[PDB]
Amino acid sequence: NPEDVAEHLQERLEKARHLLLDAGLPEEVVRRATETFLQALKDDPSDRAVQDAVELVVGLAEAAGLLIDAGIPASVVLPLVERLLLGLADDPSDHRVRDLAELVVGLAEAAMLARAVNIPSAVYVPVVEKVLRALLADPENERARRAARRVVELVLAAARLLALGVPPHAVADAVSLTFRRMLTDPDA
Amino acid sequence: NPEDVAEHLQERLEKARHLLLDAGLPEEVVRRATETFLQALKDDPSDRAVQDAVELVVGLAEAAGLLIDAGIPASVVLPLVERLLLGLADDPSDHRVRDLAELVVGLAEAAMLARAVNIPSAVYVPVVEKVLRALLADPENERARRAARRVVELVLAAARLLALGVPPHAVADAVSLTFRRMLTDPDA
Amino acid sequence: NPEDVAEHLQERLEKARHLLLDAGLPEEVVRRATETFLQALKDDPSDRAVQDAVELVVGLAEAAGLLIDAGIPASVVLPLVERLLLGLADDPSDHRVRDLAELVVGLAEAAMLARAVNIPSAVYVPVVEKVLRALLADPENERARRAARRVVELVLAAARLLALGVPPHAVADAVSLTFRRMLTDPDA
Amino acid sequence: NPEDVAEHLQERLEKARHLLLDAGLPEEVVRRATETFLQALKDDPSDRAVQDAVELVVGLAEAAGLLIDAGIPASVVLPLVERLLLGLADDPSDHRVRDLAELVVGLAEAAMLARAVNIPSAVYVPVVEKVLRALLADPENERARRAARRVVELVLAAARLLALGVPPHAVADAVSLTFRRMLTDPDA
Amino acid sequence: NPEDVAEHLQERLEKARHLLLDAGLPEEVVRRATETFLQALKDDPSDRAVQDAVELVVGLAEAAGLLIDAGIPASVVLPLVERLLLGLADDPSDHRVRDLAELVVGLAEAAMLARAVNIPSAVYVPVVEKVLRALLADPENERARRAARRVVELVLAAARLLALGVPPHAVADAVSLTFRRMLTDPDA
Amino acid sequence: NPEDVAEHLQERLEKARHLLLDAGLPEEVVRRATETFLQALKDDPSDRAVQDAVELVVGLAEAAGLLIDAGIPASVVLPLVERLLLGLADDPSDHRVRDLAELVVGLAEAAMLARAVNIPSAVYVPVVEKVLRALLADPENERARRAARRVVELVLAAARLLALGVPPHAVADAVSLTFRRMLTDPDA
Ligand SMILES: [Zn+2]
Ligand SMILES: [Zn+2]
Ligand SMILES: [Zn+2]
Ligand SMILES: [Zn+2]
Ligand SMILES: [Zn+2]
Ligand SMILES: [Zn+2]
Ligand SMILES: [Zn+2]
Ligand SMILES: [Zn+2]
Ligand SMILES: [Zn+2]
Ligand SMILES: [Zn+2]
Ligand SMILES: [Zn+2]
Ligand SMILES: [Zn+2]
Repeated sequence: NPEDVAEHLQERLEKARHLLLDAGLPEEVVRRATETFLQALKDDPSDRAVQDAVELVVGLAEAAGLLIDAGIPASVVLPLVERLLLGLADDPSDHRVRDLAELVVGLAEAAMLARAVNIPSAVYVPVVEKVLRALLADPENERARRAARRVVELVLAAARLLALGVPPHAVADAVSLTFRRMLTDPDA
Repeated sequence: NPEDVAEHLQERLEKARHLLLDAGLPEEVVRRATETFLQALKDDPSDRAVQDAVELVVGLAEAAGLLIDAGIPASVVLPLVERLLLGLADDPSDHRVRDLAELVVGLAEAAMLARAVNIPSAVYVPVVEKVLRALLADPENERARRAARRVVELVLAAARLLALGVPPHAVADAVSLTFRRMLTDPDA
Repeated sequence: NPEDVAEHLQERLEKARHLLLDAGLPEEVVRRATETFLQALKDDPSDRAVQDAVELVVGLAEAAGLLIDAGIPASVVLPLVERLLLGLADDPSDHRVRDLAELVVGLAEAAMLARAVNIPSAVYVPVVEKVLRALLADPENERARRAARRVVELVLAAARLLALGVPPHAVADAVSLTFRRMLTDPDA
Repeated sequence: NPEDVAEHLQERLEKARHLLLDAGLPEEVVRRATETFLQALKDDPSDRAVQDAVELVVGLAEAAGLLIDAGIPASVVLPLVERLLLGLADDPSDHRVRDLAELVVGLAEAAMLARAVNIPSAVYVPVVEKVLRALLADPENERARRAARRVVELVLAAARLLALGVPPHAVADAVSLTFRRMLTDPDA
Repeated sequence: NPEDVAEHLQERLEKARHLLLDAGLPEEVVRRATETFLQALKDDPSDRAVQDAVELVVGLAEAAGLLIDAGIPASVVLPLVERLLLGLADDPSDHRVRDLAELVVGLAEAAMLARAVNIPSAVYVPVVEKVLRALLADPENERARRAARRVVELVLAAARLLALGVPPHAVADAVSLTFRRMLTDPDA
Repeated sequence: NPEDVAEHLQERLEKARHLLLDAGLPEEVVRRATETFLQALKDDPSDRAVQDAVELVVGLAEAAGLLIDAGIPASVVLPLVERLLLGLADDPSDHRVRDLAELVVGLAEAAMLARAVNIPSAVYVPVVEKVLRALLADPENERARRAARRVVELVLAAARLLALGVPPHAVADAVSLTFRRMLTDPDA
């Protein structure tokens, strides 16, 4: 129910504020964004756009911590998460900002799944770092968005290869070669 | 349960709309097809044909994005996906249309798996482009369907070679040679 | 778990029925065999012989399509698959019938892998055609079974040569010479 | 309601005292912490920090038992839980102590979920043992906290792989390889 | 209120006597235990130990019926419940006896919840049978108590995996694998 | 993981039993060896010697079939495989028996690769027949072991010549001459 989802999203928003504060974001930005989203939920709980924006905010709060723990420096994750949070707070129905937020959440999920499929950190951390740096440079750059989507597709293809019956070692070797090639060649 | 599957398919159908809207398809066609399928699910949730058609529609929605990201131009993917969507909307139990939709989804999956196997893009993108152009020319052409099925079988054979113990580099070399020959000669 | 494997096998059996109908088998034979196997699974899910027979049936359903797409005429594949399906349906624990079914599945897998190894179709399709014709002539002929097993071993030896470090072109040339000689001389 | 939550937390605190006594902690420490927290709840039921501290105390009481049952020796779990209990009792609003308690509760949950995922005990018990030993050595060590968070993320990624459609056996194999590498190298 | 709890426990004790008589326990033992507990409640209603013992007795009365219906033979449940009832009647404040009674009640609840999460009976009934046989052999055996606690934790981890978003089929498959391994290997 | 390897080796041992029964070995010997090895795996899964012996047994099970298909009579292969199986079953850590089993598996692999290299059967079958007859005569004869190792090295040198760039026909001619010389003179 829209009111029930609103209450659950307020709880998850408090948790997201805690996670963002622990990650390293400034207190003022987190406070402003969380207050704006909480007020938006309180005034119109039935609003779908606010609910989707809050879901994306919680996803980003988790993703920032996952990406910082993975190895990507906090000098490229924190500014990107700050800009995404501000953009979501301003216009909760700005399509490009939501697309970028889901791109970052998918990148964090792919980075956490590449470890599970036993891909070394030294081959996949550089690629995610490059993609995040390119996204931080110009948010509207289509090539960086394509690269992020291709990294997610590579991790999903590794999962599909595992499902097909290939031993985990062969899958890890092949996808590590693919990541090494993607480090230099864009269309690889 | 048929009603539970209907609800899950409604959610996946909404997600498939966005992705189709994101890909570049016209808004009117996507709206028409999605509304028709949602109404079909709502009236008769237990209908198996509608459920299979919705599954194929979601698969095509993901496949269009994967194929466009791979490198195949949107001038050959979008018309084909539009035709398949319209055919599925009209008759959700037209066997040839479902076969073609499954062929396109399998081609997208094969193109995504060829990257994980570390096959260069310049040798497999032309082959998928040619196959999709032949399919767009005449949907009932048996040679194009056979070529698509053979591409999928080649990717699966590369996976089987990886499982047999061949190093990934040798597998990539052999399958790249096979793709190069398939570019020129049909039965290659 | 035997019941879980049984349920998965019913799903794969429906898929196998679809594939066999697509291949060109008569509807009546496919319906009879599939209903018999489904009933056998439902009555005694824990039965190992029924599960093995259903696995062989799914393998044969895939193998028929692979062999028809490869180039072998449907006048030698469809009768053989029909006879194997009927034999499996009658006695799911007839050792010779299961051996022949695994021989056909292995022949299809070898034909699929010879393309990845980059062996031309014109050298390996005639040999598989001859082996399948000999098998269709007399199922109990030991020479035809030996020839099928030797074709599978030749493709596996090509994979082993690829693994040893021989370049793919040299492997293709040597195994093509071997296939050319196997066309004429039996112990080649 | 704050008073209702206070009553429920008093009941759970009695249960947690029983669990801690059964685990092997000294009677005096458990008694001291429990009476301090009960008095804090009684004087100011509406206090949020006391409620969060009591929730963490109950979580730790269950976590100690789960970790001891899993195989981790009581010589590394009991001192850590004792220190965490004393720290929570002293300052119920010390951010680092709550973070460490949440890390230990998450480690216990990950250890209990790795068994359900069907991960062998000999590959994950050593890693949790090493992480807990590092945490007991220096509580403020960031590397140990990062390692605990990475173990939790690995278990969650295994769950995500199960949700994607990979068979449980392949998931177990891949995540077991990841655990084996994490045993030796820190960023694995 | 202690007197109100005493009255409610007298009613539940009559119900528990009915359930124990239905299960198959001898009339004399049930009569003796119920009369002793009823007299203890009547003389000192405010006594906490008697109330806890009566609660455990009602739990055991339900647990015996649940375990017998589950499939575990009455030759291993009835002697264990008889010994537990006699021990509770003799000293209602014997810590080990209450711990064993709670272990049996938790085992019954785990066996009841394993069916809800769709785990086949043939994989979990043998494990509970083995645990109960080991407990009947030597009540003070720590390995059997650890095994019972681990079975309860496995069912709770299955519930947590359901809560995380894994489909019920994958959860059932993974926990069934875990149960099959627990059948042989004690630390599985 | 040792338990995972034990389970995989149990499955491969069942497959090896099937292959050995198909080859022509007596049922009693195959059953005895297989049950002994299965029990050894079950009691101590972590044992390395048992795992190596099971791997050698599977290799021998495949090698017997390959050698019989190649043309070598079953009167010299089946007794040798029987003796090797019994020796491995008795002491799974007897160095000489493992060396002889590895020699036979290598001879089968060399005979399989000599066909791919396109060496006629009439020049290499007699040499393998003579080597296997000498090995069956006296297992500890060093000359027969040296001859088997030299056959394997000749096939590997043919593969190396193919890798160097020599045309396959010249390689086949040179190695056929070498095999003809080896037929008569021992150090040829
Ligand atoms: Zn709610
Ligand atoms: Zn549902
Ligand atoms: Zn979008
Ligand atoms: Zn299942
Ligand atoms: Zn079809
Ligand atoms: Zn209440
Ligand atoms: Zn914190
Ligand atoms: Zn009352
Ligand atoms: Zn009754
Ligand atoms: Zn206790
Ligand atoms: Zn495994
Ligand atoms: Zn057989």
